[PDB]
Amino acid sequence: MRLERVLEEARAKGYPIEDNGLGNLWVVLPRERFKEEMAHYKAMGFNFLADIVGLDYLTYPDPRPERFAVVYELVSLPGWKDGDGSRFFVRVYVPEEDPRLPTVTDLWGSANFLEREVYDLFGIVFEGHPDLRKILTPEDLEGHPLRKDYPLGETPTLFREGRYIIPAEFRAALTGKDPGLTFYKGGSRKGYRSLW
Amino acid sequence: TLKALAQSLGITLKYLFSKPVTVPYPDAPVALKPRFHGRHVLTRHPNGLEKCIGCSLCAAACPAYAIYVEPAENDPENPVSAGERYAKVYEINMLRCIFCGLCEEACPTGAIVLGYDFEMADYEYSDLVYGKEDMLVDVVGTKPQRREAKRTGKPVKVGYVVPYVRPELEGFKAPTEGGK
Amino acid sequence: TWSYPVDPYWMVALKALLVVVGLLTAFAFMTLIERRLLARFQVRMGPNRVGPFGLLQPLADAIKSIFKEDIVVAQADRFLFVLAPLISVVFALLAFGLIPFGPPGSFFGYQPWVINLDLGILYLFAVSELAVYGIFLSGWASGSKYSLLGSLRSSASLISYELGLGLALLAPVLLVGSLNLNDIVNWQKEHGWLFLYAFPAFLVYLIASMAEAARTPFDLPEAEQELVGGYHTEYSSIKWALFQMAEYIHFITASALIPTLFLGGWTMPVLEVPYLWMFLKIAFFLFFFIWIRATWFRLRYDQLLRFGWGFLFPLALLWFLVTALVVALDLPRTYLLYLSALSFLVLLGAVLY
Amino acid sequence: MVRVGMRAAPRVSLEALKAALGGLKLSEAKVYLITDWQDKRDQARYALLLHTGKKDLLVPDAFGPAFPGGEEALSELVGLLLAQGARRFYEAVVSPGEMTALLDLPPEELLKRVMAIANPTDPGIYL
Amino acid sequence: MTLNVGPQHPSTHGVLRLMVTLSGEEVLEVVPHIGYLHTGFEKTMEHRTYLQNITYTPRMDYLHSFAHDLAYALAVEKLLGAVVPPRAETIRVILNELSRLASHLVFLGTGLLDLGALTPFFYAFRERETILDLFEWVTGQRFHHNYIRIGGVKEDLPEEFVPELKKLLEVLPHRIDEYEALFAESPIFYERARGVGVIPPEVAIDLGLTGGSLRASGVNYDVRKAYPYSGYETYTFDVPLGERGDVFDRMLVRIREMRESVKIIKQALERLEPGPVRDPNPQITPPPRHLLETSMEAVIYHFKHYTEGFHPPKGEVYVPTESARGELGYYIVSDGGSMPYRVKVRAPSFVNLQSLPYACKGEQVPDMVAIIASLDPVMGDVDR
Amino acid sequence: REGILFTTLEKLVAWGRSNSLWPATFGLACCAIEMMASTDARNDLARFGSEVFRASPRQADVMIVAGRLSKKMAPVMRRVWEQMPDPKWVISMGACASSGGMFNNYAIVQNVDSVVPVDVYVPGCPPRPEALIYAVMQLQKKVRGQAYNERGERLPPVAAWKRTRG
Ligand SMILES: COc1oc([C@H]2C/C(=C/C(C)=C/c3ccc([N+](=O)[O-])cc3)CO2)c(C)c(=O)c1C
Ligand code: SF4
Ligand code: SF4
Ligand code: SF4
Repeated sequence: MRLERVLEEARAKGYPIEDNGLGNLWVVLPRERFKEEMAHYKAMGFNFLADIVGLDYLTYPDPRPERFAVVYELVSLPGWKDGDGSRFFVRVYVPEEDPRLPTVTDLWGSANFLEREVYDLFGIVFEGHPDLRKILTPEDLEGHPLRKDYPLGETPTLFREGRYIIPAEFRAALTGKDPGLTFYKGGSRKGYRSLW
Repeated sequence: TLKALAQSLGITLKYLFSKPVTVPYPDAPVALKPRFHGRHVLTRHPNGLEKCIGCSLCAAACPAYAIYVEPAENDPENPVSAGERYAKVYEINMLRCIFCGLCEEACPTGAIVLGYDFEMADYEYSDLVYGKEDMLVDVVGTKPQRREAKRTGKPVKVGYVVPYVRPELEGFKAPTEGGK
Repeated sequence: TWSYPVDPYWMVALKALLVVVGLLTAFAFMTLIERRLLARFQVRMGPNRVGPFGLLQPLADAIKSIFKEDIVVAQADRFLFVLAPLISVVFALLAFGLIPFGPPGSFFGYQPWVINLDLGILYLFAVSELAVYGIFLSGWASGSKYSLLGSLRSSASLISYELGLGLALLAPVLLVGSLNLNDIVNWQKEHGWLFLYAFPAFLVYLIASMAEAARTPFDLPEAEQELVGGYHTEYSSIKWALFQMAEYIHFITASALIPTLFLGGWTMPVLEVPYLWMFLKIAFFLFFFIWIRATWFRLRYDQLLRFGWGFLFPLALLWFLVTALVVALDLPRTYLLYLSALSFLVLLGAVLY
Repeated sequence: MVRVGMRAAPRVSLEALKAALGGLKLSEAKVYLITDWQDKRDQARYALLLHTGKKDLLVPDAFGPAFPGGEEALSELVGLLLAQGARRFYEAVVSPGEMTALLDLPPEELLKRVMAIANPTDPGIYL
Repeated sequence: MTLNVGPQHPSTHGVLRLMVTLSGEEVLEVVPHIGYLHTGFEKTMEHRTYLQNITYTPRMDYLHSFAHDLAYALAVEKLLGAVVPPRAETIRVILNELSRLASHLVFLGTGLLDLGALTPFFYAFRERETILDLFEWVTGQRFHHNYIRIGGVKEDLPEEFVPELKKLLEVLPHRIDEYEALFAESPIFYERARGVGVIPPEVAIDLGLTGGSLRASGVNYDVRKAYPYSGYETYTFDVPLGERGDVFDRMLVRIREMRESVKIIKQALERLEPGPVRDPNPQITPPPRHLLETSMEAVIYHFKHYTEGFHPPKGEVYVPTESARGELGYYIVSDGGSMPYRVKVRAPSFVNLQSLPYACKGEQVPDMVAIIASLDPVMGDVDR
Repeated sequence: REGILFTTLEKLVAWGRSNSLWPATFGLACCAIEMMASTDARNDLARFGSEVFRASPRQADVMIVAGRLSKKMAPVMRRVWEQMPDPKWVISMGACASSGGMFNNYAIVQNVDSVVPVDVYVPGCPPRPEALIYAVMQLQKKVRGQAYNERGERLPPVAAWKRTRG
């Protein structure tokens, strides 16, 4: 029941409401109103903070508002006190040269680890965090891996007598910016969706 | 709940008198399923011609990229493959290989098919690149197994048994459940 | 030693040498048999390997243990590191002579035992303290406080139940009035199987012997699964082997003393064979104990201490008071049979609620 | 970032590296021995990238048993780096054709790539 | 005593480093250090075709992996509109609940062994061994099986699979009842676990503890009930619950989970009628192996599908599922290309670990091991 | 003294060390559960002499690299190897450890022969428990001096004996 009131609240304030025909909802809040709005969201009855997923759109084919984007997931468990089951996402873009974000650790302690990961994997420093310390990657690791300008850092495959492979030169699969092996890719290799 | 200690003791004793459950490899042949992921085999047609047409569809779909295929053009007098193309060099780095079945799944001629050997433990990285003539269906045993049988003079016995070999393994000779 | 003769000193040295090397072979093959019996318990089967029945595997184990780069870890005490295993082994080997394996001369002529001191149980108690000594000293010497705390756990718990051992061993002394094991065993020959009179105290003795690293506190601890234990984790080739050896010798000596003192040390009412009945009772207790080894959890040494201190020892001293009343007034001895039978019926029937 | 030493001259590379090293303390530095073909060290050729954090140093492919005195020069080199207190050792595996162009890429790209692809190594394999 | 209960030592299964800030035999607070298995799925998966990634998916949670395979599969099916045949769906729920039984077996065996007794590790493992054979029957692999596909499953069930499954399903209920008879009327475990492991549902909710450890504290929150995905809407189901969150209630609730999962295996087994095996859409499914010698479209589609792959439309998607450790999901960003733009995994064992300093606070030092075994981490899932 | 310098004693001590191989588990990933399964009551490496399992490194000779070796764990495991008595052997288990495996990136050591001296390599994902038995038998005959490679050479009994530690 509360998701409908979330939509009525955000649409009334002019925040874009993103929706795919698959049943998952995105709500993009600006940087300023982010902290206070999501505090109100927790107050709205959102027990559970599932995910903090950081995104780097540097090499995305279509342009996007900002390079980095952090998405939180707010949920209210159905089997708890008064559970509607309302689950939704909050996306907040973070500039390329301004990797800031206030934490919701004070509201949910789950953002203790999760935000650290996004600070570990991406250059995004989370404001108000108790401890922003590298979680996963080695302590001496320099950089933030999951951003596209950061190498995957592969090693060749090895064979008998000088015969080797460089997989990035071996891949027949295409990314989004890869034009393809012919002059171009159109039709079903530019995106295909069956109509049930 | 003092009774639980006694109940635990009693059931452990009942299992004590229950002797059997175990299988003693290598003395007892390991029971494998016919679909098991083992050492790759290259299969050949009835004509004797090899099935591999050297098309590198196995190598591209490999998530580790462990398969190497140099092609060449058949010699009409004594051809090796069925078409105009065969596999001069076929290497698979078992230290890269993760045993998917993607090379089996993508092979259009049914040449490359996983076998059943798991006894391929060796000492050296450089030696664990199993080649074409190291995987043919005609061969019976793994690299360390064949080297041990040669430096030992004693024939090869594979330590596994299966209910039957698949039709995709036409020619794969192996011990089948005890039929022999 | 009112009535018992004395062999020459060279026979004492020879028989001690025999007991030491027999304890070597015994603990090796008992490690094998415990492995296989655990296997039978947990379905899996044992090593039908190097043996057949495993009986050359202790040789492989001993040969591996030597040549294993016996290392003196730096940042460790040069002296105690080396000295503690020797303590743990020496004060484990001895205290096995007193256990009578037959009437005098039943060693094919001379003496079943080694020494038959007037005050035996005190000798056992004294040398039993010294095992905990080697444990915690080795813990200190290693220079790793992770093993220090384990040594402290060992010493605290073992010392609590070690105090309880005295309240356990009091009860039969009031009856017999002698501190030599042969007189006690002969008393058990006359009236029969001392635990029949003192089953409760017998219990608190048995359970007390479980606290000495045998199993089920299992918070000695060993380095595994918990705050790592002491007297290991820094010894490589032989000193660790010496710790394992001495601890297992203590295990089998205790499992042999339990029938010797309370039950029928060999001295069977019928068929009166010198050695075989003692060995069979040793094996009986060993097999029940291995059942326990497989079948039960740890105790965490907090409940273990509370149980020993508040539960075992007041109960044992209560039984001591009852038995001391009976002996001082000496009216029957049968009343103790009746009371121990009633006590066992209580401590048993209270289970199946 | 400096480039000292020369290809296929192990002894000259070693002497120039002796001089250019000086009394530089390597307590927090990183040594990347870049090569091709992981397994076969008997015929290996080696480059070195020294990442101090405050300035970086390059040595082209001049060490290893593939060159006369590259095995003894690489042994001396690892002994020299270890004397100065190095603890963090890495090895990078590149395609042979990369090894040449990797010394001509800008410092940020070359160094980022090397740090991403590095394998912790036991120096005993080079001593 | 800030003690270094190091990675993998002493017997911290699932390599994990602990700085136990702790004086005495109590527990003040445990500071964890993870990442000692960081291998790079979220990054490597950005350079592998959707078809390939099914080889990367099971190996994250190597115990209950088909949940990973199913989550990835379902998310991509929704993203490109794939159709589940009824038989494929039934088979997928079979493999899901069976891998759940296997993961549960390993969890309780590890918990018992981690502090306490060694014996009951084997018996449960015995059954697990049998289960593996079933998998080896259909997938040819013990675990890490690459069987699932976007449309459905790779190929059909062998003739010999179902009778073996019936055998194991008939022997299991007595076996699970035996484990519960041994453990529930706990002799010492009662005095070991009923008190320990303080789990206030409020903070368990606040820290992101979904993995079956929360319903042991009395919260009825399961994705199979909250968000039916693979036909769980159509099952008669008992949903385990706990009175008060401790280690004891956790273990008992998971045992009842195993029995309910066996019941679901049987239920799905009965309703199974022959039919198709995967989504026949050629853009999404490679041509059948038999008409590779008749049709040109067959050869072109096989070549393309097995070199390039397929291109789903541009968009982001995410769907949650319930594994033996709770809510799981893949956030898939696709840019219309043959390789996914990004895959972010909600690792239940990753956040379920935030409750380590809390739960074992004031508990025993040894019980810091039993409370970790009871937390059921899979450091392939955490580190990732 | 290294178990050498007597025509009988070197055979004897090689016998002893080879059969009494006492593994030191370093459970890392999904390879390690296939290492655990090699001890259950269907296919147990509990026969050749590996019944007991010394978790402490001061007491065990065989270290099995069982799983993907993430770089943040490389040095620790290194010292775990250095915290072993000198007569020690190391088997490299799996594809992730032997080579880089399928994870060819910044997070994984692409061959664990880098950090530790490997005795035996055993491919598979994970290598079947029975392949692990075959590898421990390979190492068994290797340390007796009963091992030859493809190139015709007999291999030394103990690898990690030929490395200038530092
Ligand atoms: C525990 O579960 C798990 O472990 C591991 C690692 C640690 C490990 C330890 C021990 C102690 C094995 C062991 C078991 C039995 C014996 N034994 O002698 O019987 C000896 C040793 C083996 O793999 C991993 C990675 C894991 O992710 C899970 C869930
Ligand atoms: S089974 Fe998989 S990893 Fe092995 S060669 Fe085939 S496609 Fe590659
Ligand atoms: S094995 Fe099969 S897929 Fe690989 S090149 Fe040969 S014919 Fe093609
Ligand atoms: S080789 Fe396979 S089973 Fe072994 S650690 Fe790697 S992914 Fe896991």
